Amino acid sequence: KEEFKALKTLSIFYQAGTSKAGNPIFYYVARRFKTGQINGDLLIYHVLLTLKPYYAKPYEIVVDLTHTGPSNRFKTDFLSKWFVVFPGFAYDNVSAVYIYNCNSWVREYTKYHERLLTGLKGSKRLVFIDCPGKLAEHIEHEQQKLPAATLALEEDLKVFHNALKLAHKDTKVSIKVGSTAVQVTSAERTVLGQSVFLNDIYYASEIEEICLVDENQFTLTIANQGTPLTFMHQECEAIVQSIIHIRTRWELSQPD
Repeated sequence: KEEFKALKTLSIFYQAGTSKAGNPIFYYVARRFKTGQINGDLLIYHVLLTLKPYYAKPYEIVVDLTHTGPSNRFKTDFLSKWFVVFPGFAYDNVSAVYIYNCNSWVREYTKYHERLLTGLKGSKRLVFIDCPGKLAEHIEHEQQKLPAATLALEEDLKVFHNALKLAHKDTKVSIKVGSTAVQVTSAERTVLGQSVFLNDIYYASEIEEICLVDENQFTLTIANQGTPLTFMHQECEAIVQSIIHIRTRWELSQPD
């Protein structure tokens, strides 16, 4: 009852705009679903009663994966339930799924649940959006309705190119520093059979420690991630300085 009118207040799923192919567009905002907090069935039902008036005709989905992590995951039994709850034609009438800000965790999630996602592998309907600009090749600018919090991450960025993320295998990344977050963008990585740019987002609020190792290397300790991220770049001094600045700004602003 009253607990269901609450999901519509969360707006994890909302209609907004029309594509350049003349179809209604729907947004799923992954980070707004917290597993264990909302009844899965409720969310699904809300998505159904949102698509009901439209899913007989063609339509498009924008999946905003910005900052999606474990806390936003679909549990195994919930995941598979998504592929059976709808009428067969509702699945068929999706002409495009635009995937925005896919990240390392979702990629891992994709490989862990390889079995249930097999049909999505190499599917032509999944369009991973390289950067915020390429969404226009499918949706008029004035038509784009990503959450404002997603769009905020795209402005006044200090960009450090050609950094190296140190791991079993070192990976080439860009490190971008914005006023509220660090974004670590990776070169083509495989997700569900496609090559895609990943964008890992670390808000100032979750950056627990920053440590300069060498003049060429530093670490970030991220809240609830155990193992520090390690980067290499010739301008580490400056990267670290700008991240400290952002963390400090977040700190000074906290109520008490």
